[PDB]
Amino acid sequence: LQAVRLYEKGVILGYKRSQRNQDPNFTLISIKNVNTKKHAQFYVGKRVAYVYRTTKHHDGVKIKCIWGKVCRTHGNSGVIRAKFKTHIPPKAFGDRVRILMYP
Amino acid sequence: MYKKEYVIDCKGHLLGRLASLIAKELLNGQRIVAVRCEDINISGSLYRNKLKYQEFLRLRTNTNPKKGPLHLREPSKILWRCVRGMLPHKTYKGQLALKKLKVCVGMPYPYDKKKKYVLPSALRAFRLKKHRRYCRLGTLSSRVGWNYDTLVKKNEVLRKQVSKAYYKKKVNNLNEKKEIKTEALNLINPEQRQVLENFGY
Amino acid sequence: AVKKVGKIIKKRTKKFTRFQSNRFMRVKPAWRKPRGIDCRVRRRYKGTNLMPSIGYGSNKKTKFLLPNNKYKYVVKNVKEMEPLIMNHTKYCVQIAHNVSSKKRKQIIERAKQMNVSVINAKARL
Amino acid sequence: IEDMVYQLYTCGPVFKKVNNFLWAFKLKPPRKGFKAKRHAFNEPRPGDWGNREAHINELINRMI
Amino acid sequence: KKRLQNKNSLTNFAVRCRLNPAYKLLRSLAVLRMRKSILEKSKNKKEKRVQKQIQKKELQKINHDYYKGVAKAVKKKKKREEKKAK
Amino acid sequence: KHYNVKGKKKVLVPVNAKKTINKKYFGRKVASKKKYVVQRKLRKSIEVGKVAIILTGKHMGKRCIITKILNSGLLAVVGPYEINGVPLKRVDSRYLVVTSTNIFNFENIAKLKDDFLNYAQDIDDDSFIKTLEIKKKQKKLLKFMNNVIDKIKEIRKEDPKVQKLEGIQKDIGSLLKPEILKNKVFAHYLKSKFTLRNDMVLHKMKF
RNA sequence: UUUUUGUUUGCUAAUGUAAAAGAGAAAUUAUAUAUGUACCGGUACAUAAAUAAUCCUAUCAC
RNA sequence: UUGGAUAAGGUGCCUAAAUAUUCGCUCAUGAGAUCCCAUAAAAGGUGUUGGUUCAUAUGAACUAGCCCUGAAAAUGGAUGGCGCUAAAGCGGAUUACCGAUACCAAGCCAUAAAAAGAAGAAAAAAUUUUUUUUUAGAAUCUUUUUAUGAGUAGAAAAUCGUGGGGU
RNA sequence: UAAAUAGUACCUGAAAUCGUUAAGAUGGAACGGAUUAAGAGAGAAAACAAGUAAAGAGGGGAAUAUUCUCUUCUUUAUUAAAAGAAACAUCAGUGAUUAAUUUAAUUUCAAUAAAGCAAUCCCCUGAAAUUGUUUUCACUUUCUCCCCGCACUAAUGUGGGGAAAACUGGCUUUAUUUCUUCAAUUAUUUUUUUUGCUGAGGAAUUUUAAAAUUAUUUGAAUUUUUCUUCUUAUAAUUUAAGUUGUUUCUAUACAGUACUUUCUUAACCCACUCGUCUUGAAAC
Repeated sequence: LQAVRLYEKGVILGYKRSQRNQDPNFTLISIKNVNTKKHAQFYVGKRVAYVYRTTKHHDGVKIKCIWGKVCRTHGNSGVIRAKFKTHIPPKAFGDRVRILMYP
Repeated sequence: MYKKEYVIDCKGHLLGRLASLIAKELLNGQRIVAVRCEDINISGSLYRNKLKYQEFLRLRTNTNPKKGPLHLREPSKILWRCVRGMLPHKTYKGQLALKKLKVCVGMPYPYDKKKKYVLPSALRAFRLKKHRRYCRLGTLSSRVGWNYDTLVKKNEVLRKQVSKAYYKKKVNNLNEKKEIKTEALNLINPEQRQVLENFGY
Repeated sequence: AVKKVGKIIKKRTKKFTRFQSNRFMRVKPAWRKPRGIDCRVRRRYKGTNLMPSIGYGSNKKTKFLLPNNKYKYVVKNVKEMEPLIMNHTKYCVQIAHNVSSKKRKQIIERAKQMNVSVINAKARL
Repeated sequence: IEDMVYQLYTCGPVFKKVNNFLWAFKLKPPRKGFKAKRHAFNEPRPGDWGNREAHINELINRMI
Repeated sequence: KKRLQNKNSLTNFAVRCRLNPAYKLLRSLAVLRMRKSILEKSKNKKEKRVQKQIQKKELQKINHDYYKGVAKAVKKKKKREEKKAK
Repeated sequence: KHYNVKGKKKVLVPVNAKKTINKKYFGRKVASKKKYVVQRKLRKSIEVGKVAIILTGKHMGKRCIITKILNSGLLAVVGPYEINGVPLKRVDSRYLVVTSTNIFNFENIAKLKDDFLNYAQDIDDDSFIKTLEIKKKQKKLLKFMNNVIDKIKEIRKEDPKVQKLEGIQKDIGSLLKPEILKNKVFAHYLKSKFTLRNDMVLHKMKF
């Protein structure tokens, strides 16, 4: 009906990480229908929006977005690394991101 | 992973593989509901797994067994404990992941009327060579002290009868819809019919 | 984490605190190098109270200037503000704490007609 | 630099001087990794150390 | 002198020709050799292949001799083993 | 004007140099030492008649028709207002998914492509840039809400350079209206908004 | 219980989300086979066997 | 510090990365599972899998892989845990991947060393005339360059403060 | 009384410790490091607007108790500009990705359509007669025929024993390689798709010169030309000689729900009690 989406859904997994060590400059993101490195390479360079709600208004709006970008793939199973303007908080692990169709 | 909730028919799955897949899904944030936990399979003979559970039962804090490892005998709880062992349950995020999981024996009222999914990388039929021994979780639980196996079985046969009635009605409705569609396919304009025929509709 | 405001890089904020000053009242937070023997912080164990080191030093092209890209100069009367007559673009002024209200007003007006910015311009008024 | 290249490749009259004039190369880690630095290249198991003969070229290319 | 960006001496054409005064000539020659028309090669492939029949025969002969030598070693070792069986 | 090191022909265009820095010792100077820059080099699948999908504006998901390459890299686009409500809009190419269908590949529409090009050869970026004076007037009203919205609309309408845009919009839309309408399925295609269903995987589907 | 507006002396108007973007999908079972139908577990006939690699659902405003 | 790529080691979950690919072996009514390392032997097996040498597809005798017996301890318990048998075990092989404060490129701080040094207008904005910035020269200093940076005991330098005294 | 929160324990009045109010957290410690997020406090000195015209208050300097000039505030309208950020683009440095590619070497193959050769035979391969050489049979497909079991099979067939040519397979001659093949490895070269991160510096006598490129120009050379090379001169450019441009937003504000910052709370990962003697301390 209304509110076209034209973006691919993704989920914020943890940070770029080893066992017992974190690199919260990158975020691991899982994209909806991608399960392979070759397919994940497709959405490289696309902008990513972490859109989330907030208890009280900040510009007359209850919603704000953390902007980032897909930088490269991660592993073999279509997980990507995203670099955001600011490190997304670990409270957002498991939340939804938009892999936008632009650029 | 991207659904509001995934209902998994645990019949015929291997316990450890099912638990691993469920644990990863819960940590990634997917709510899953595991039904028919009494039909989970474990590789290895029933006697061997019974010995394993006896070793587990012999385990308790000798100063106060109330504090000890709570053993739990319902197969749904056995699956829940396995998933928890595959999980970082002592952190806040791990606890959230653990509490995103619901386990049932049989198929209760909401979940008997929703689509049940299956994990191919955890069916016994795909993961065990036929000439090797396995056990049924409900049977192990009954030998260990659950004594609700037969009740779940009869509830399941009643549910299967209800489901068969539903399936007959659904098949008849599908045939009726197919006939209506095939009649209507000659009433649309030939360009639309041609497009549908070309793309397989 | 580094913060950048234009050309100004502050390689670190949240200044270093003395080890165990959080959980001992007699230990003030002012940094002291832990001399110690099995001292954790001195040995640089992971996840505790890192020590300052010269590597954190800020770029010397922008080392001492304020968020207004100007070096602070503290003045006590109107006669200490003469050098700024030909440094007004790279120095900002700050009136010393123990300066009375008349000298404060005089300093503010002289700085304004020298168009030298004042940091604590609204104090004692 | 082409004179440098010639003298290095063909161990010509001026090799010691060119080689000494040249700062020691600082190579990157190999793109696909090593096999096992512990074991010889000539061991039947995967290994890396020892004389690689012409096989040094692909390793250098991955390390460059 | 102030340190500037170190240009890629391989892909930055101006600095590559600065370093190697012969490189632009060599590269133009290679490109011009590349630009030859496919008709000549298509029409001369058989001419350029049929010259090597004698080399192929000699090659077959040397590999045949090597295989025969290996087989004769096989036979000699088998004969010796049969000798020492009794 | 161009340069073709390694056989490339990058094509140069002039650049103004407005950023100013301070010199090391005495003066100030313009930082940019270059007078020419290599130009956009747009995507290959971008043609004049192609139908594209807008991704970002208030017309996200809307389908439009490419009109002109605007000498700055951005391209003018018209989702012909008479059929779609998408105005003559200058859109960045990389906020736009260009499909594989060209409007001028239809038999009835290919005839008037030359008329289309004649109409379109007078669009320019300055006519798209907001004029300083009308911007001032529009911000004046900020010192109820429906009234100020309507006044802003009216000021934009009275912009002396939006009027020429409205005129060329109107004539190009009148030029393309009948032939587009007579392709019944294609007219609905242009009028319908592109959305991403959960059965379409965009790393596998074609633009 | 339904509609409109809102949650921009210690208080007496008042907001929170671990996860909306089509969060779409109820048969059962076997895995060296199953499922439906019709007769008396058996017989016969159909169906299914990359099965979600599917289907269903979206824009035609006034 | 920002990127990149790796080492050791890993890629079923805990836990980032393979329920990867390819070929064998193993069923354990106390299987097994990363050097140091967290014990196991003599002696056995008509368990199974390959080899060897004698016997007119038979019978033997050997051999060595995995498995089994030999194999008993005190709070309840530990391949790290869950668990795993079309392995997530054992022996290989092929790839991809993940993975350091190490490596690479770049920035900045300091240390060491080095190259060098004891006077003139640049731009911009207004309107030919104005306006705005700057227009440098401290030798333990100024500009630029390269490499380098653990540290107890111990040593030194440069800095930061306190009482009081001259100026 | 200037002041009593200077009231005789009387100047100031710290910390430990306790009270009131408010805000928050709260599943067998608490605190912490690192990174953000949400709240709550503060804040404009960079975090927009210099000037211009008017009227109101003032202050100074020069000009012989009067003219010009400078300036600061209050208000109005009256216009710039700049700065930060974002997006896109360009260039450069450094990576990731996906398509290729010239010329050679290495027993490559494999097809097309007309002939021919051999038949347990052929490219092969095998078993047999102070080095070579020579020889024998034994090696294939059948959706062929015959016999026996004659339905016996895993089988829409089959087991055992024989005959057959020659489809299949192998070899030779000719023409072809876009019907089809042209591989793999290595040496030697040339490109290309989509993309991440970074932008030090600011050159008053080297950001020059050279190099490259473009447009004319002189001659030559040669791989013989729409990127062929070498210089002759001029003019420009940048691929040289470390990031620039455009458009928006902040915003036509004076401090807010924005931005900066402190604090308080969470959350992911990490984190044993310091001092000390000691080889070795979180130490029962």
